[PDB]
Amino acid sequence: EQLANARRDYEAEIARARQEAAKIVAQAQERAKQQEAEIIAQARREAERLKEEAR
Amino acid sequence: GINPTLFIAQLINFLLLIFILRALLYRPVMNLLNERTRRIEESVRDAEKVR
Repeated sequence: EQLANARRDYEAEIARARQEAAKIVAQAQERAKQQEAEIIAQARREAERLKEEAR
Repeated sequence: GINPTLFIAQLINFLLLIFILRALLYRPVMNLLNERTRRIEESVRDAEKVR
């Protein structure tokens, strides 16, 4: 049974690796949108700060 | 003195009885050999599974 399970574990590792790769891309896209929005929000405050300094 | 007919008669029955036991001995030898082969295969398969 261990020998049969070893083949199943080998297939499971490939399946888990593919799932993690898809999750990594999904996590990256979600993180990038939040990271870009957070940086834009800070820069928007700087834009108002730059405008206030200019005025 | 001992009559050889009596000695041969007992030996003949013993030889036939030993012949029957020889078939029984062959079967136990095969069963012991099969157990060794199964145990050896289990150890070999166990190493491959871990790797």
